[PDB]
Amino acid sequence: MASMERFLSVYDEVQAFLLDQLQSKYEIDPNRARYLRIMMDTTCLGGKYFRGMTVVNVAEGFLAVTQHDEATKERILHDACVGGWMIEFLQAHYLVEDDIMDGSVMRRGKPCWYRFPGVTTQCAINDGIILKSWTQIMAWHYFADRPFLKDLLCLFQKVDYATAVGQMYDVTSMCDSNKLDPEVAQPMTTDFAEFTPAIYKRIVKYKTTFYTYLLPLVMGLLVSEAAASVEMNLVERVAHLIGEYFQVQDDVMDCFTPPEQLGKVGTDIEDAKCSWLAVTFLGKANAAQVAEFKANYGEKDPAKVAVVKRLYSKANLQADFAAYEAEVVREVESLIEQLKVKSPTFAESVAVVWEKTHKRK
Amino acid sequence: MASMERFLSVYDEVQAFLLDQLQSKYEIDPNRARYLRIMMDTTCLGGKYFRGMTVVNVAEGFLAVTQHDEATKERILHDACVGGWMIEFLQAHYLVEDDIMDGSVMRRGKPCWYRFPGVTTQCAINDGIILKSWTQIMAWHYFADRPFLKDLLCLFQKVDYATAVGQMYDVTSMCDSNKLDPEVAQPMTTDFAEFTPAIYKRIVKYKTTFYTYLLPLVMGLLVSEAAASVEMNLVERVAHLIGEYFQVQDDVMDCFTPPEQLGKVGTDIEDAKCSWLAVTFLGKANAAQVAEFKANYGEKDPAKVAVVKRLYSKANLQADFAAYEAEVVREVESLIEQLKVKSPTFAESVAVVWEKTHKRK
Repeated sequence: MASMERFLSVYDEVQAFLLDQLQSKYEIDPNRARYLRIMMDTTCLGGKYFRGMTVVNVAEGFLAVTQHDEATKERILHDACVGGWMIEFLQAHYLVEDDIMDGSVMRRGKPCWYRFPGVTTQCAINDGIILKSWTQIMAWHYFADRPFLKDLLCLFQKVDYATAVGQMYDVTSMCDSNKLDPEVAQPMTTDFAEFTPAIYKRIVKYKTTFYTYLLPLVMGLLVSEAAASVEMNLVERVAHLIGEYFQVQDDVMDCFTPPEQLGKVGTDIEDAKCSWLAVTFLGKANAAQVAEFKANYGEKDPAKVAVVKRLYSKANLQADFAAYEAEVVREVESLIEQLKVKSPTFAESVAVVWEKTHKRK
Repeated sequence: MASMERFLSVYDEVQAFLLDQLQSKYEIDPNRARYLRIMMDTTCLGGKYFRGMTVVNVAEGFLAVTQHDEATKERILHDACVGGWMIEFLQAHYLVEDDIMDGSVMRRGKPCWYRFPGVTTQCAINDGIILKSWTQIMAWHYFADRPFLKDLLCLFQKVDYATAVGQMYDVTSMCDSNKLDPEVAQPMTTDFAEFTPAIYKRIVKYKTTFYTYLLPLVMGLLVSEAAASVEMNLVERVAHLIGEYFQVQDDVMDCFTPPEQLGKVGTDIEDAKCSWLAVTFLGKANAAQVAEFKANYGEKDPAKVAVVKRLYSKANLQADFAAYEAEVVREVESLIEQLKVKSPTFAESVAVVWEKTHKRK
């Protein structure tokens, strides 16, 4: 079967396993099982599955050049699909909780989960907790007998933690660090001195690149029993580089992509986020432009938001993005060439991951 | 050293390890490290530590009757303390998130963490996520070389999941199950048909007894390498029985203990909770009393709350609690006697756990 068709078929298996176990072992009633089935579908389905499919594609790459019985090929592909769904459910956890934390309105053209009438924040926070718990149930059940169980659970934990630390970096990025204090309401920065490329890169590395690129690539290696055959330092470097580019694209779209295509109204300017646009603007602005940015950034007022978008457009940030992109292309191609020394098959899988990232909306 | 003094000394070690690792590996700055140190202290410290100390006390029981080098005794006690803090941090996670979900105001005589001025819900949800992530960092770091690492992580996962499922049961306990639907705002039950002893027992079993009694008892066995020497079915039965009694006490206190001693204003009546008081009242009320309960339960109106408390007091629920308590005493003593067949030392540790539970405020 097609890779995507296999991946979706495994979702139905995993869902049935989880819901059946709730019935047979957790005394759940049919109505609460239905609620959790709808929660799972609403929070986990409807994206592109590019993180989960990366696991599948990495595993497929090794299958083509490794001797295995057919039953083993089937096992490895099934494991890759389960591992991919672990990552999709982890993402679902962070989207549910982040939408609540940020007071977001829409996601993927539908209301955020907590805004469903029969959900509310009281249930949704716990639903997000359940989503991540399900990732561990998946691993312990499907990978019980597997040699990679330990390495996989350890990796998953370290990526989850990095991601939570990254979320802290992200939601506090508009405060001055020396003013951060649980006892004192956090004021927005006035000098924007911490809107720098290095600080931006730190925020992005932790908040998205570990779970969006490092985890799928390494999980693909683990379920293929192929990790020792690659230079892990290169995998890390290329995952963090591609992941940063992915987030830069997302930052630009938040500001300039029509809500109909974005699936939501972007509010990064109102929210005073340390976006690639803001950092890059401050890296080329003159004094008057900096002063105007400061007078308008981080406020809900639509007229102030429009002033910021006008500053961005007059600053020709398309040129900086093209320069950024060209440099990422250079560096990603270089890392792919290095991966070929030990792992020509894995290097090609990374080249496919990059092409998919580069060529996306 | 005293058991409690050892336990508290290990907190300072674990905290230093976690914060140092954030600095050396996660690029954290001193101000965000300070924020997380204060978060850890505020959310994890200040209780009685009875869950974490159960691990220590179970381990101490086996040390007294098992041959070990001194360095091994020290290792086992240190492991018991780390394991106990895993449970305390897990509880801290659920209290942070539950206080947000429930819109709680106070906890332990201080504002709930999310209500600190420099925290807010946007940070607090993620802080609670970090708290549980720290439990896994603890285990993978301190128990890296240990034979019980796998069993311990597996147990912890299954207890965490059970607890999240229990929270779902708890916060939906005032809905009619057949009306539960993400698309429809959930109305409060009018017939209270699901306020039964069996349904109450299910809610309580999952929402608190796994992490409050099962996890500390079994973790004590695991770090002592003593689990195979007990009948696990009895451990489960006694953990769920003592844990239910613990929660019944908490339900009664929510209604009748002065806020100054409770550390908060209890709102179970306003929140329409399936409390032991409500279930037991409905198990002895006449028709007129049931009708009055229905007309007043689950509403913020202080006059309606006072009507419910008056119905409870006129129903002489002290007599039902004394009868409940007497029956728990019978059953707990019976299970302790059964535990003596294989595990006289562990049975005594359970007897101490029970005495502490029974004799508490």
